[PDB]
Amino acid sequence: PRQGSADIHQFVTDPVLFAKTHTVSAEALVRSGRLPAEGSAQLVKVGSGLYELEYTEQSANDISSSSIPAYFLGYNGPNQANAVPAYVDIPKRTIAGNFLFTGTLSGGSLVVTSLDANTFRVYHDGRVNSSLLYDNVVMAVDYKDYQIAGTAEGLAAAYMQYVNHEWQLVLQRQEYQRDGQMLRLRLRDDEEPLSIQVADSQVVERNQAQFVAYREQIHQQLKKVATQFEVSISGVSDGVYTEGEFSPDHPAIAAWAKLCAEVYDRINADTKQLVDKRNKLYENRRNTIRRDLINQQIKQLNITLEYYKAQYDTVLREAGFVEQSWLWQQIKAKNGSAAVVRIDDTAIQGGGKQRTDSVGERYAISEAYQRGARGTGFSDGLRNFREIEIPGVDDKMSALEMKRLFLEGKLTSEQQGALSGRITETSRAEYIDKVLRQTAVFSEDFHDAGSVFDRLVPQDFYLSLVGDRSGGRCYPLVRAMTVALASGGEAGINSLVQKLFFASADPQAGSSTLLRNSLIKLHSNVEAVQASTELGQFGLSEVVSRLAATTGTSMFALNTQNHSMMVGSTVTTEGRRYYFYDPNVGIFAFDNTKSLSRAMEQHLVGRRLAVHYGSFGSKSAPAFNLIEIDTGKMAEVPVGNGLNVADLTRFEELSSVIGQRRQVEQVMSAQERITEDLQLSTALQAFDAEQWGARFEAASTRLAQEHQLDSRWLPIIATTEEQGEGRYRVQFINRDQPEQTRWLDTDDSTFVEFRRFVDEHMSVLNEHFTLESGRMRPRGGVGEAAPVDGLNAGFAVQALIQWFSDKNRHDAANGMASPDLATALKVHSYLNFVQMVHGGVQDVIKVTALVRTALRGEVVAAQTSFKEFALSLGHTVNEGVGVLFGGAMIGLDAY
Amino acid sequence: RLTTVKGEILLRTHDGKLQLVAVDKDWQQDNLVRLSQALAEVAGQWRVKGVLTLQGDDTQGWFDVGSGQVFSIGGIPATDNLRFIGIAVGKKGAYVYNPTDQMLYQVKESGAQKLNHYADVERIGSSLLLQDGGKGDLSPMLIAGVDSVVLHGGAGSDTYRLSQTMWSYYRTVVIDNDDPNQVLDRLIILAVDAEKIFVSRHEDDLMLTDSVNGTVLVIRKVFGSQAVTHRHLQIDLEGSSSVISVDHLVKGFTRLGTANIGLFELPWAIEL
Repeated sequence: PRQGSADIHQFVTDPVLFAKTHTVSAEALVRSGRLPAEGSAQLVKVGSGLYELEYTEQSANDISSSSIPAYFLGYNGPNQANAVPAYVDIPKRTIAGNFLFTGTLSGGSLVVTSLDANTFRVYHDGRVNSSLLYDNVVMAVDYKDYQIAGTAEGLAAAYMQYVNHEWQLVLQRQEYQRDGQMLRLRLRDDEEPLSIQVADSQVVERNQAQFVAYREQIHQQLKKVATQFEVSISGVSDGVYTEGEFSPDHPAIAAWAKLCAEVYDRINADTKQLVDKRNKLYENRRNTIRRDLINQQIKQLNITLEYYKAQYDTVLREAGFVEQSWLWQQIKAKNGSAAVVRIDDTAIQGGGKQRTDSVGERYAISEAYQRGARGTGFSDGLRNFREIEIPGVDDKMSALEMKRLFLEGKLTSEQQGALSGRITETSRAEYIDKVLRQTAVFSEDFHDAGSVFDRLVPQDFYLSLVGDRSGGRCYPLVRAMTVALASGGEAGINSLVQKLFFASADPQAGSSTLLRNSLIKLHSNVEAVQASTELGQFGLSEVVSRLAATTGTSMFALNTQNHSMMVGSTVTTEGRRYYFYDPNVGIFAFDNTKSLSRAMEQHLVGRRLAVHYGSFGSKSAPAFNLIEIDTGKMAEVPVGNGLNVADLTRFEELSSVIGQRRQVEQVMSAQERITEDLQLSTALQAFDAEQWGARFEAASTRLAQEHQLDSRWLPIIATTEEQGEGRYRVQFINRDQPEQTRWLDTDDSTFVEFRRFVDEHMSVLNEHFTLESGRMRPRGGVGEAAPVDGLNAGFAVQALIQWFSDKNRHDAANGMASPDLATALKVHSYLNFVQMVHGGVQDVIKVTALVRTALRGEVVAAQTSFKEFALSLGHTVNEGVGVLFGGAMIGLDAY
Repeated sequence: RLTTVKGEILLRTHDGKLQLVAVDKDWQQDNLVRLSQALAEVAGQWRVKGVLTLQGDDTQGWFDVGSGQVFSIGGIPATDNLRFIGIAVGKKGAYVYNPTDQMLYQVKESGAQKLNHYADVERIGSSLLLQDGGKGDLSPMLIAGVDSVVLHGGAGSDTYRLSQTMWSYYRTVVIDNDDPNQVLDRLIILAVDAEKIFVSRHEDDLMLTDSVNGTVLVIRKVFGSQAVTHRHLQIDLEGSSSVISVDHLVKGFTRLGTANIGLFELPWAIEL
């Protein structure tokens, strides 16, 4: 046991300052199975301002224990299908102890409710947004309260303290962070690392409104993204919840689920083309001297892929969560809370009426999460388990039959504690006698059966320091390994066994903690049951013949009654290699199924291990289950903190992947600063318009200087035409009253490309606004979204008019005889907006008579003339500077 | 436009929102002995923020409503439509642009000076629009209300020159050029070290993104319609300090399957 630091007394003395200035982590409260209701809590120091809690049995009356009376709460599981939450009952106005602790929150909720006049019931619920489901909620922390915005990632420690005669729900937001090719915890620095709730009444409404808004918003996000990949959103909406239990792919959400699965396929098929290339790269990296030549290409492919992950996995995950949450809320709204929280798990039910889970697996689940309470009688059972006696049990029962009777749940909590202790003692005595003492001979049996590659795995790596250490790690490890092998072959297997070795040599380093906390959450993750198909029982010979029958890569677990070997085949290149993997020994491979069967028979029956693993049927010719794992889906199950199992299952260190996920979110946040800064979006539209102004003025000047003309002649932009291919002519008018117009052979494209540029904006103004009696009405009012780009085009047109004026008044100040093009542009804009000019062919005699009568100043149409329009387009835009910028527009408006 | 007998000059817009704009030669002589207090007082009586102008016949000046100090141009002629773009940062004074000279003035704390003859200078909101001098050596300016600058260059052998300090200050630097060729050997000097820059693209813009800062450099038309010009500029960075062609970068982007969408470090492409 770790010694612990007397700083516990500082923490007791000023818990708020301590939690503000030091990171209080909770990891040992996750990897401890079924904590007591009541126990001793202590800190242990690990680094600079970094402390970990632990449960311990030592008395607080040896103050050198650095420990205090506190109430623990067990960790609840991560499967959204869970009806049985973790809860414990604690007094209002406590005397016995003044703190309450729980396992680190990652995708769950802590909900405090008032059970009666004198006691709170605190629930650790593994579902997101759980505070909506309970009733009489007075305090709560939901996933959203500690989520990092714009990401799926989140991590926070939550605990309760009795201070100033009331309970306070204390939330300490954290993250994992990279620090020189290592990981550490730290307080989150981008927001206030601590926040506090006293007991309140309105919390339900305050959450529910936010959830409704957030769900609407995420549905907008998904509609957007689906549109970006051309998927039809037609008819996608919530089916009214009609009947039945919670399920994934329930008809009510089926449209959303399908849309997610498909949009995911549109990127998964895309990335697979680079995935293959990356594998080719690693296969050449392993086999060549000049590693650093190609390694950077590995880095660039990683960056490319992780961009796509960061950009879309978060969206798909959040859509799944908001859909599961809305489903559960409908189930509550129709069937009442008693359908959505259950007091105990003994009313056995699930996604199917039975799921035939091995006793081993259902026990490990029953001993790596807390569901319901654990009264002090259970702790007394455990502390006294050598004295206690249990009916119908004796020392010569197998560990399996004890595990079964314990999962009968009929015994008292003190009896279940005693039987659990006896189970762990017998289990580890048997694992020692059967496997640790004989890890040697297995290597040689597999060798001289003819194996072609092997990697032993650390005997010592345990996912929990307590309970049966031996058998709990098997079910997640086989699910990780089969992904490793299917996705990366011998290099994957090497990287993963290296990871296990390091994580067992340094059992308290940050990475080994994150790995332990990321193999857990594979015990009962319903996505893995989505990635499964329990085929029948088979005799070993039949299993071998089935492997011989497979085409393409395929994998199988054996999931024997108390253990999980793995077996499978790869066929991609180098012939067909057949693999075998026993988590107690190592992974082995073979070139031919005869050799494979000759080895696996010797191993499982020749040394009777099939009987120690409790296989079915006769001792000879044992029968196993098998489960045709779909590595296409199993790889993508979430293990919290946004990691897919593939991510813990890769060639590089975890601090590399997390580093990359930092850097590419720096890059994406910088890019997002560029994509939606509407100030630069409009200022560049202004700069573009002014640049077209200078281009058109330069072109007009050149044309008016190759020919002979003066300031009285205006180019009529509305009439430029192509005089056949490749060559242009332009009409000019004497702006005075006379009819005098002259056509100039022009040969310059800008006299039509400027008209194209300006008619694009004028079609916006003609679409968003109407000109009435010489003022412009925003269509549908200012309250529509139209002004937000109608005025954005208007600011550009107005800045072009005021460009030409400020150039004319620059020439007049330093010269003479500017052509005064602002009148030409005003008469174009007027006639186009009033639709007197329009696209397509117009009679030149008509459009010229229009331009002429506009230049003569009298009203053409709309009971208005072009200078009134040119005023109204300044007025509306100067009002609209409020919408576009908020006013206070230095350098422009306050003349 | 309304002048009050006290000399304060107001605009009323078509909706009646009276706005203070200036104070005349009389108001400034009456207040003069406590003019800064009188200005802060009148900027309190009217809910106004930004800048106020001390109008006059032969001398004119600017009061920054957000600050204590006041900037007087001296004897430089009126009717130039003289622009105030904002208070400077990192050095004293403020910057003033004369649209009619096409010359930029630094109005010091105790005087004024011509800084350069930039053919245009403008501010829109938080963004400068800044355009080439007669001399072509274009480097941005430090200003307090702004975070973004657009650069444009048309002059002989014209060069863009980004200080490390400016790159550390401006969140965004935008660079733009017009079709008629200004020079082939058109250089961007980056004082920032190349290794931390990350290339990518918008639908048309190229982007060079820093990662120890949020500071993006954008090149406004490397892809899409104008790409076929193949006329594009060349970049100089501190480091190995080879000169890279924006053609070479778009070829690097086209090399991998990143031609779909992409991101990569410069130390790869420069050493490719």
